[PDB]
This record gives sequence, structure tokens and C-alpha cells, in this order.
Amino acid sequence: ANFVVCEGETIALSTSTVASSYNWTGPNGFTSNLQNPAVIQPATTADAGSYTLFIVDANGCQSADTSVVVGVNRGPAAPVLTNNSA
Amino acid sequence: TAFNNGPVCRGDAVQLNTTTINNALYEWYSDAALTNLISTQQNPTVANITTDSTFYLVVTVNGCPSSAVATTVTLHPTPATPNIPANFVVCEGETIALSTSTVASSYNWTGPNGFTSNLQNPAVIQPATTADAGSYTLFIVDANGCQSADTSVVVGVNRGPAAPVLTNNSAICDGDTLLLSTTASADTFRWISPNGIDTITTVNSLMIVPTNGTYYQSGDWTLITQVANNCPSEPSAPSSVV
Repeated sequence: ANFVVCEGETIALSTSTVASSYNWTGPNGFTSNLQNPAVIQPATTADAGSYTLFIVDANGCQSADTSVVVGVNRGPAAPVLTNNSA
Repeated sequence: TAFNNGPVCRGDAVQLNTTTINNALYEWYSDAALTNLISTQQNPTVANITTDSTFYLVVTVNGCPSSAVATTVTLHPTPATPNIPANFVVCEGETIALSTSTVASSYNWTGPNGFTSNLQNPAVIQPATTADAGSYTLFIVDANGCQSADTSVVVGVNRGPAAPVLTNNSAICDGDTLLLSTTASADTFRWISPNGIDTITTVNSLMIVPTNGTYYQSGDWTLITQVANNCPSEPSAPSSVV
């Protein structure tokens, strides 16, 4: 299902079905032919977008193009602190 | 009888075909008048079919030529120009992301610094620099093998200025006005307070009144500026106010 990760966290995708081959495409040129594509370890803002998949079955036929949208959240800059000293 | 290949791309060739007859003479003509002979092969190929056209076959057997048989070669409907982002500008150090919103058998992107891609969503140029500025072009090959019009986006690159030099009034008594200043000629001179307060002026000077409890502080101050653009300078080395 559509999901959101925070910048610096990972984006892991997977297909639960069986196929002769898998074909994934997405943002930043993400490309994979696996059931379980390499995980994007340092996920960043540029990795946000639509990740799509198609399946080629045992019989050579190519299934419908399906997808997940992956959002990316960002944290703020570190704050400046003060205190009362002594 | 005579047959053609299926619809053909505008610059491609079409193999024409007919029935094998023992010891027959085949003649293919470019026109109904049968005055311009193209070939005498059973299965000739005609190059550069840029428009719908017809060919005429005459077969002679036993010295007796047939009537002419026409075939029509259809041309496959030309694919639409691809959808590309509007011209845009990024600042050096920001990224350049390109994408095509259309569907294709293949994509072919080209550009500055040898940028090359065959994806709908090419790898993003992460440290974009001045050398990445220029025209990024695309072409699309459809399901039918035809190659669409070459379209493009121009990507500009902005640059930020060098960090400014700062001075201050050193040791300041409680009643002494604090004047922070620089040597830089710039727009949007943003002075950053030790508390984290970002204040913006149009001149190379910030006057802090002794009664101003949020800016009349002491510590390490820095400055970020812009010059006729939206790109910030490298921040100045912090300077200590006493």
C-alpha cells in the first residue's frame, strides 16, 4: 500500500506473487528485475514518486502495470539553545 | 496476387510478396501505366516509404503476361510529441530532475555533459553544476516502432556568491550601539543572530539598538548574502561580538 518514509530511512519494495520475471521502474532510474529489489538505503527526497511493476508469467504473457506511491518526509534543521548559565 | 508487409514506419522499407510460380517472370512497377519498372524479384524490398503508395505486379508465364495487380502500402500513424517539464532554473548544489509523463516502448534522453538516459525517469543529477546547464532533449519510440518528434527543456543554473567578510565593534558597553557590517556588495544581506534569528536588510550593515533584547546579544554572528539572484552565499566565518 502507499507509504511514506523519512529522509535517511530506507525504501523497501516487494512483490508477493510468483513470476518468470519481474520488471520494476521508478524515480531516479530505479530499475529492478527481482521479486525483492535492492533496498534504497539512504532514501532521499529525490526518491519520492511512483514505483511501478509488471509481471511476465510462465506462459510469456505480460500482466497489468500496477504501482505504489512512496512519499518522503523531511526533518527540520537543528534548533539553537540557550540556558541560564550559573 | 500480391501482398505487402504491414503498415510501415515513415523511413523504413517494405518487402513486397507474391506467389511462387515455376519459371515465371515477375515484374513490379511503380505506376499503373506500367512504364517504370522497379524490380523483377519475387519478393523485392522498396526503401523509404514516406507516404502511402501502391505497387503493381505483372506476372508472365508461358509468354502470357497477367493483368496488373495493385497492392497498397500503408504508413503507421506518426506518434505524438512527448510531454516534458517547462523550462526551469536550479541553483548550483541543488538537483536537476527530469521526467517524461508519456508511455513508450523506449525513451531516449540526451544532454549537457553527456547526459544520457533510456528511462522515463532518468537518474537525477545530484550535485548540479554550471556545466549541467543547457538543452535536454527527448525522443520516444512507440509500440509500433515509430520515432516521435524531438522535444526539449532548457535547464539553467544559478550561482551563489562568495562568503562575505564581517566586522563588528568588539567590546561594547551596555549603552553602545552594536553595528555589524560587511565589505560585500549584495542583496538580501541576511544577518544571523546567536539565538537563531534571521534578519534581512538591503545594505551591508545592521544596526542593533541597545534596547533590542533579541538582537543586542553577544556571541558568534554570521552572514549569508545574494547577488542579483536567489542563491545564498556561502555563509561567512562567524565572528564574535563582545
